Amino acid sequence: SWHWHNGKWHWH
Amino acid sequence: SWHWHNGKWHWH
Ligand SMILES: [Cu+2]
Ligand SMILES: [Cu+2]
Ligand code: NA
Ligand code: NA
Ligand code: NA
Ligand code: NA
Repeated sequence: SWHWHNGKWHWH
Repeated sequence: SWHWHNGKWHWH
């Protein structure tokens, strides 16, 4: 099924 | 550095 992925701040 | 990941619709 569909899965919403929230936006997020990703530390590189 | 910081990296903004947009939210998205992910098809499983
Ligand atoms: Cu997903
Ligand atoms: Cu990232
Ligand atoms: Na979802
Ligand atoms: Na995921
Ligand atoms: Na960015
Ligand atoms: Na990524």
